[PDB]
Amino acid sequence: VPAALKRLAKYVIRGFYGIEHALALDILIRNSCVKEEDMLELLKFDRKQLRSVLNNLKGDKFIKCRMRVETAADGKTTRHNYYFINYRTLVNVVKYKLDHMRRRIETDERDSTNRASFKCPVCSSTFTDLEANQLFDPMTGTFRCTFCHTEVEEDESAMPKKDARTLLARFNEQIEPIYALLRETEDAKERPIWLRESTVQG
Amino acid sequence: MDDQGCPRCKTTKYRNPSLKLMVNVCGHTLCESCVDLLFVRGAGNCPECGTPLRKSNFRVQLFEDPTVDKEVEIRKKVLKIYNKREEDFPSLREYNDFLEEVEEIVFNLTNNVDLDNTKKKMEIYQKENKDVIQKNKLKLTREQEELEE
Ligand SMILES: [Zn+2]
Ligand SMILES: [Zn+2]
Ligand SMILES: [Zn+2]
Repeated sequence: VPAALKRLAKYVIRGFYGIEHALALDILIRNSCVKEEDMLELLKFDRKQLRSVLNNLKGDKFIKCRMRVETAADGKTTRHNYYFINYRTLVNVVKYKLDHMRRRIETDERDSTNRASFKCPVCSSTFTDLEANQLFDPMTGTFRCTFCHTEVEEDESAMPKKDARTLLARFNEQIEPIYALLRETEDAKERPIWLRESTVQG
Repeated sequence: MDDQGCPRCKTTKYRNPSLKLMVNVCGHTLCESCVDLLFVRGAGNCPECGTPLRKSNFRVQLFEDPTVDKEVEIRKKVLKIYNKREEDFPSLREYNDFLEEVEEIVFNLTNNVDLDNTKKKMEIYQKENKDVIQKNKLKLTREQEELEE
Protein backbone atom coordinates (compact mmCIF):
# COMPACT_ATOMS: atom_id res chain seq x y z
CA VAL A 1 0.00 0.00 0.00
CA PRO A 2 1.66 3.21 -1.20
CA ALA A 3 1.91 5.99 1.38
CA ALA A 4 0.12 8.28 -1.09
CA LEU A 5 -3.03 6.19 -0.68
CA LYS A 6 -2.79 6.40 3.12
CA ARG A 7 -2.17 10.16 2.98
CA LEU A 8 -5.01 10.70 0.50
CA ALA A 9 -7.45 8.87 2.79
CA LYS A 10 -6.19 10.78 5.84
CA TYR A 11 -6.45 14.14 4.04
CA VAL A 12 -9.97 13.65 2.66
CA ILE A 13 -11.32 12.18 5.92
CA ARG A 14 -9.78 14.97 8.04
CA GLY A 15 -10.77 17.59 5.47
CA PHE A 16 -14.48 16.78 5.22
CA TYR A 17 -15.23 14.49 8.18
CA GLY A 18 -14.99 14.53 11.95
CA ILE A 19 -12.03 13.26 13.93
CA GLU A 20 -14.15 10.20 14.78
CA HIS A 21 -14.10 9.25 11.10
CA ALA A 22 -10.38 10.01 10.82
CA LEU A 23 -9.51 8.05 13.97
CA ALA A 24 -11.66 5.13 12.81
CA LEU A 25 -10.09 5.28 9.34
CA ASP A 26 -6.59 5.66 10.81
CA ILE A 27 -7.06 2.25 12.44
CA LEU A 28 -8.02 0.74 9.09
CA ILE A 29 -5.05 2.63 7.59
CA ARG A 30 -2.58 1.50 10.24
CA ASN A 31 -3.87 -2.08 9.90
CA SER A 32 -5.53 -3.11 6.63
CA CYS A 33 -8.24 -5.05 8.46
CA VAL A 34 -9.45 -4.78 12.07
CA LYS A 35 -12.40 -6.32 13.88
CA GLU A 36 -15.36 -4.11 14.74
CA GLU A 37 -15.10 -5.23 18.37
CA ASP A 38 -11.41 -4.31 18.36
CA MET A 39 -12.06 -0.90 16.80
CA LEU A 40 -14.86 -0.48 19.35
CA GLU A 41 -12.51 -1.23 22.26
CA LEU A 42 -9.67 0.81 20.73
CA LEU A 43 -11.83 3.87 20.03
CA LYS A 44 -13.94 3.22 23.17
CA PHE A 45 -16.95 4.43 21.17
CA ASP A 46 -20.43 3.13 21.77
CA ARG A 47 -21.95 0.57 19.40
CA LYS A 48 -24.28 3.05 17.69
CA GLN A 49 -21.55 5.71 17.85
CA LEU A 50 -19.06 3.55 15.93
CA ARG A 51 -21.68 1.79 13.77
CA SER A 52 -23.05 5.12 12.50
CA VAL A 53 -19.50 6.21 11.64
CA LEU A 54 -18.89 2.86 9.93
CA ASN A 55 -22.20 3.24 8.09
CA ASN A 56 -20.95 6.56 6.73
CA LEU A 57 -17.68 4.94 5.65
CA LYS A 58 -19.92 2.25 4.12
CA GLY A 59 -22.15 4.86 2.51
CA ASP A 60 -19.20 6.33 0.62
CA LYS A 61 -17.83 2.75 0.40
CA PHE A 62 -14.46 3.91 1.72
CA ILE A 63 -14.39 0.71 3.80
CA LYS A 64 -15.45 -2.89 3.20
CA CYS A 65 -16.59 -5.53 5.67
CA ARG A 66 -16.47 -9.32 5.79
CA MET A 67 -17.82 -11.71 8.43
CA ARG A 68 -15.65 -14.44 9.96
CA VAL A 69 -17.01 -17.28 12.11
CA GLU A 70 -15.27 -19.55 14.62
CA THR A 71 -16.06 -21.55 17.76
CA ALA A 72 -15.13 -20.21 21.20
CA ALA A 73 -13.30 -22.15 23.92
CA ASP A 74 -16.64 -23.03 25.55
CA GLY A 75 -18.16 -24.27 22.28
CA LYS A 76 -20.43 -21.32 21.51
CA THR A 77 -20.53 -19.95 17.98
CA THR A 78 -18.79 -16.63 17.34
CA ARG A 79 -19.29 -14.25 14.40
CA HIS A 80 -16.83 -11.35 14.12
CA ASN A 81 -17.15 -8.46 11.67
CA TYR A 82 -13.86 -7.67 9.91
CA TYR A 83 -13.67 -4.22 8.34
CA PHE A 84 -11.09 -3.12 5.79
CA ILE A 85 -10.32 -0.04 3.68
CA ASN A 86 -10.97 -0.26 -0.08
CA TYR A 87 -8.61 2.25 -1.73
CA ARG A 88 -10.01 1.31 -5.16
CA THR A 89 -13.60 2.30 -4.35
CA LEU A 90 -12.32 5.17 -2.19
CA VAL A 91 -10.35 6.77 -5.05
CA ASN A 92 -13.26 6.14 -7.44
CA VAL A 93 -15.85 7.67 -5.09
CA VAL A 94 -13.69 10.68 -4.19
CA LYS A 95 -13.08 11.32 -7.89
CA TYR A 96 -16.86 11.21 -8.41
CA LYS A 97 -17.42 13.37 -5.32
CA LEU A 98 -14.97 16.00 -6.61
CA ASP A 99 -16.34 15.75 -10.17
CA HIS A 100 -19.79 16.40 -8.71
CA MET A 101 -18.44 19.49 -6.94
CA ARG A 102 -17.00 20.59 -10.28
CA ARG A 103 -20.43 20.23 -11.88
CA ARG A 104 -21.99 22.11 -8.95
CA ILE A 105 -19.28 24.78 -9.12
CA GLU A 106 -19.81 25.03 -12.89
CA THR A 107 -23.53 25.37 -12.15
CA ASP A 108 -22.80 28.06 -9.56
CA GLU A 109 -20.51 29.83 -12.06
CA ARG A 110 -23.20 29.65 -14.76
CA ASP A 111 -25.67 31.00 -12.19
CA SER A 112 -23.27 33.87 -11.39
CA THR A 113 -23.44 34.65 -15.14
CA ASN A 114 -27.27 34.37 -15.33
CA ARG A 115 -28.16 36.32 -12.13
CA ALA A 116 -30.73 39.09 -12.64
CA SER A 117 -29.51 42.70 -12.60
CA PHE A 118 -32.55 44.96 -12.15
CA LYS A 119 -34.40 44.84 -8.85
CA CYS A 120 -37.43 46.25 -6.95
CA PRO A 121 -36.98 47.47 -3.35
CA VAL A 122 -40.66 46.93 -2.42
CA CYS A 123 -41.12 43.24 -3.26
CA SER A 124 -37.37 42.45 -3.12
CA SER A 125 -37.53 40.89 -6.58
CA THR A 126 -34.59 40.97 -8.97
CA PHE A 127 -35.27 41.19 -12.70
CA THR A 128 -33.02 40.20 -15.58
CA ASP A 129 -31.86 42.87 -18.04
CA LEU A 130 -34.04 41.17 -20.69
CA GLU A 131 -37.06 42.68 -18.91
CA ALA A 132 -35.52 46.20 -19.07
CA ASN A 133 -37.81 47.22 -21.94
CA GLN A 134 -40.80 45.91 -19.95
CA LEU A 135 -39.65 47.54 -16.68
CA PHE A 136 -38.81 50.94 -18.20
CA ASP A 137 -41.89 53.17 -18.26
CA PRO A 138 -41.61 56.12 -20.68
CA MET A 139 -44.38 57.93 -18.79
CA THR A 140 -41.97 57.96 -15.83
CA GLY A 141 -38.70 57.83 -17.76
CA THR A 142 -37.37 55.11 -15.48
CA PHE A 143 -37.60 51.45 -14.52
CA ARG A 144 -40.55 50.37 -12.37
CA CYS A 145 -42.03 47.17 -10.95
CA THR A 146 -45.36 45.96 -12.33
CA PHE A 147 -46.35 44.32 -9.03
CA CYS A 148 -45.30 47.24 -6.82
CA HIS A 149 -45.79 50.17 -9.26
CA THR A 150 -42.53 51.41 -7.75
CA GLU A 151 -39.01 52.26 -8.92
CA VAL A 152 -36.70 49.43 -9.99
CA GLU A 153 -32.95 49.70 -9.40
CA GLU A 154 -30.08 48.30 -11.51
CA ASP A 155 -26.67 49.55 -10.28
CA GLU A 156 -26.60 47.09 -7.33
CA SER A 157 -26.14 44.23 -9.85
CA ALA A 158 -22.34 44.46 -9.48
CA MET A 159 -22.44 43.11 -5.90
CA PRO A 160 -23.68 39.53 -6.65
CA LYS A 161 -21.28 39.14 -9.61
CA LYS A 162 -18.18 40.10 -7.58
CA ASP A 163 -19.17 38.36 -4.31
CA ALA A 164 -19.96 34.91 -5.78
CA ARG A 165 -16.58 34.72 -7.57
CA THR A 166 -14.75 35.12 -4.23
CA LEU A 167 -16.36 32.02 -2.67
CA LEU A 168 -16.24 29.81 -5.79
CA ALA A 169 -12.63 30.65 -6.73
CA ARG A 170 -11.16 29.73 -3.32
CA PHE A 171 -12.56 26.18 -3.66
CA ASN A 172 -9.95 25.25 -6.28
CA GLU A 173 -7.16 26.96 -4.32
CA GLN A 174 -7.71 24.91 -1.14
CA ILE A 175 -8.40 21.53 -2.83
CA GLU A 176 -4.83 21.52 -4.29
CA PRO A 177 -3.49 18.90 -1.80
CA ILE A 178 -6.18 16.39 -2.79
CA TYR A 179 -5.66 17.11 -6.49
CA ALA A 180 -1.91 16.59 -6.07
CA LEU A 181 -2.50 13.39 -4.08
CA LEU A 182 -4.88 12.24 -6.83
CA ARG A 183 -2.36 13.03 -9.58
CA GLU A 184 0.16 11.01 -7.54
CA THR A 185 -2.31 8.10 -7.19
CA GLU A 186 -3.87 7.95 -10.67
CA ASP A 187 -1.84 4.77 -11.31
CA ALA A 188 13.78 -55.92 -9.86
CA LYS A 189 10.84 -57.25 -11.90
CA GLU A 190 12.88 -60.21 -13.16
CA ARG A 191 11.21 -62.99 -15.13
CA PRO A 192 9.90 -65.99 -13.17
CA ILE A 193 11.56 -69.39 -13.36
CA TRP A 194 8.80 -70.84 -15.56
CA LEU A 195 9.64 -68.14 -18.14
CA ARG A 196 13.41 -68.39 -17.62
CA GLU A 197 13.86 -72.09 -18.44
CA SER A 198 12.26 -75.02 -20.23
CA THR A 199 9.65 -76.65 -18.00
CA VAL A 200 9.56 -79.77 -20.18
CA GLN A 201 11.53 -82.69 -18.73
CA GLY A 202 14.42 -82.84 -21.19
CA MET B 1 -3.20 18.58 -20.19
CA ASP B 2 -0.03 18.50 -18.06
CA ASP B 3 -0.27 22.12 -16.89
CA GLN B 4 -2.51 23.05 -13.98
CA GLY B 5 -4.72 25.34 -16.03
CA CYS B 6 -6.41 28.70 -15.67
CA PRO B 7 -5.56 30.65 -12.46
CA ARG B 8 -9.18 29.98 -11.46
CA CYS B 9 -10.34 26.70 -13.04
CA LYS B 10 -7.25 24.47 -12.89
CA THR B 11 -9.03 21.13 -12.59
CA THR B 12 -10.51 19.86 -15.86
CA LYS B 13 -7.15 20.25 -17.60
CA TYR B 14 -5.85 17.22 -15.69
CA ARG B 15 -8.85 15.12 -16.72
CA ASN B 16 -8.55 15.17 -20.49
CA PRO B 17 -6.56 16.64 -23.41
CA SER B 18 -9.77 17.33 -25.35
CA LEU B 19 -10.26 20.62 -23.50
CA LYS B 20 -7.97 23.30 -24.91
CA LEU B 21 -6.81 26.63 -23.53
CA MET B 22 -7.80 29.89 -25.21
CA VAL B 23 -5.41 32.72 -26.05
CA ASN B 24 -6.30 36.41 -26.04
CA VAL B 25 -4.60 39.71 -26.85
CA CYS B 26 -3.86 40.01 -23.13
CA GLY B 27 -1.84 36.78 -23.28
CA HIS B 28 -3.90 35.15 -20.54
CA THR B 29 -5.07 31.55 -20.33
CA LEU B 30 -8.86 31.40 -20.36
CA CYS B 31 -11.65 28.87 -20.84
CA GLU B 32 -15.45 28.60 -20.70
CA SER B 33 -15.63 28.28 -16.90
CA CYS B 34 -13.78 31.61 -16.61
CA VAL B 35 -14.96 33.13 -19.91
CA ASP B 36 -18.63 32.97 -18.89
CA LEU B 37 -17.85 35.29 -15.96
CA LEU B 38 -16.00 37.74 -18.25
CA PHE B 39 -19.21 38.29 -20.24
CA VAL B 40 -21.47 38.98 -17.25
CA ARG B 41 -19.27 41.89 -16.13
CA GLY B 42 -17.10 44.19 -18.23
CA ALA B 43 -17.96 42.09 -21.30
CA GLY B 44 -14.42 41.34 -22.42
CA ASN B 45 -12.06 42.34 -19.60
CA CYS B 46 -9.11 40.26 -18.44
CA PRO B 47 -9.77 38.99 -14.88
CA GLU B 48 -6.38 39.80 -13.33
CA CYS B 49 -5.04 42.28 -15.90
CA GLY B 50 -8.32 44.13 -16.48
CA THR B 51 -7.31 44.86 -20.08
CA PRO B 52 -10.43 45.13 -22.28
CA LEU B 53 -11.02 42.97 -25.34
CA ARG B 54 -12.63 44.51 -28.41
CA LYS B 55 -14.56 41.27 -29.05
CA SER B 56 -14.39 37.74 -27.68
CA ASN B 57 -10.86 37.53 -29.14
CA PHE B 58 -10.62 33.88 -28.08
CA ARG B 59 -8.54 31.41 -30.09
CA VAL B 60 -7.77 27.74 -29.50
CA GLN B 61 -4.16 27.04 -28.54
CA LEU B 62 -2.33 24.06 -27.07
CA PHE B 63 0.85 25.73 -25.81
CA GLU B 64 1.55 25.98 -22.08
CA ASP B 65 3.94 28.90 -22.64
CA PRO B 66 1.91 32.15 -22.82
CA THR B 67 4.98 33.95 -24.20
CA VAL B 68 5.01 31.63 -27.22
CA ASP B 69 1.28 32.23 -27.61
CA LYS B 70 1.86 36.00 -27.72
CA GLU B 71 5.02 35.62 -29.82
CA VAL B 72 3.20 33.43 -32.35
CA GLU B 73 0.25 35.84 -32.48
CA ILE B 74 2.70 38.74 -32.86
CA ARG B 75 4.82 36.77 -35.37
CA LYS B 76 1.76 36.02 -37.52
CA LYS B 77 0.91 39.74 -37.59
CA VAL B 78 4.46 41.03 -38.17
CA LEU B 79 5.00 38.54 -41.02
CA LYS B 80 2.71 40.84 -43.05
CA ILE B 81 5.55 43.42 -42.99
CA TYR B 82 9.27 43.35 -43.81
CA ASN B 83 8.73 39.95 -45.45
CA LYS B 84 10.17 40.94 -48.86
CA ARG B 85 12.10 38.11 -50.51
CA GLU B 86 15.85 37.65 -50.88
CA GLU B 87 16.06 38.78 -54.52
CA ASP B 88 15.34 42.27 -53.18
CA PHE B 89 18.76 42.35 -51.50
CA PRO B 90 22.16 41.88 -53.17
CA SER B 91 24.15 41.77 -49.91
CA LEU B 92 24.17 38.78 -47.56
CA ARG B 93 23.71 41.05 -44.51
CA GLU B 94 20.41 42.39 -45.84
CA TYR B 95 18.85 38.90 -45.97
CA ASN B 96 18.90 38.84 -42.15
CA ASP B 97 19.42 42.53 -41.29
CA PHE B 98 15.73 43.47 -41.21
CA LEU B 99 15.03 40.09 -39.58
CA GLU B 100 17.05 41.33 -36.60
CA GLU B 101 14.85 44.36 -35.92
CA VAL B 102 11.77 42.32 -36.86
CA GLU B 103 12.70 39.69 -34.28
CA GLU B 104 13.48 42.48 -31.81
CA ILE B 105 10.05 44.02 -32.47
CA VAL B 106 8.29 40.65 -32.17
CA PHE B 107 10.20 39.78 -28.99
CA ASN B 108 9.99 43.26 -27.45
CA LEU B 109 6.26 43.48 -28.24
CA THR B 110 5.76 40.50 -25.92
CA ASN B 111 6.71 42.76 -23.00
CA ASN B 112 7.07 46.40 -24.06
CA VAL B 113 4.38 48.75 -25.35
CA ASP B 114 3.67 48.84 -29.09
CA LEU B 115 3.82 52.65 -29.28
CA ASP B 116 7.16 52.84 -31.10
CA ASN B 117 6.54 49.47 -32.77
CA THR B 118 3.23 50.58 -34.30
CA LYS B 119 4.76 53.92 -35.32
CA LYS B 120 7.67 52.18 -37.07
CA LYS B 121 5.32 49.59 -38.59
CA MET B 122 3.05 52.39 -39.83
CA GLU B 123 5.99 54.47 -41.09
CA ILE B 124 7.20 51.44 -43.07
CA TYR B 125 3.68 50.34 -44.07
CA GLN B 126 3.21 53.68 -45.84
CA LYS B 127 6.17 52.62 -48.03
CA GLU B 128 5.85 48.82 -48.20
CA ASN B 129 2.11 48.72 -48.96
CA LYS B 130 2.79 50.22 -52.41
CA ASP B 131 4.73 47.39 -54.09
CA VAL B 132 6.76 44.98 -51.92
CA ILE B 133 3.84 43.95 -49.70
CA GLN B 134 1.69 43.45 -52.81
CA LYS B 135 4.42 41.32 -54.43
CA ASN B 136 5.44 39.44 -51.27
CA LYS B 137 1.79 38.58 -50.54
CA LEU B 138 1.69 36.63 -53.81
CA LYS B 139 5.09 34.98 -53.24
CA LEU B 140 4.29 34.22 -49.59
CA THR B 141 0.92 32.62 -50.40
CA ARG B 142 2.53 30.74 -53.31
CA GLU B 143 5.43 29.42 -51.22
CA GLN B 144 2.97 28.66 -48.40
CA GLU B 145 1.00 26.48 -50.82
CA GLU B 146 4.29 24.87 -51.87
CA LEU B 147 5.00 24.17 -48.20
CA GLU B 148 1.54 22.61 -47.86
CA GLU B 149 2.05 20.53 -51.02
ZN1 LIG C 1 -41.76 45.06 -6.87
ZN1 LIG D 1 -2.33 39.61 -19.83
ZN1 LIG E 1 -9.52 32.61 -15.21
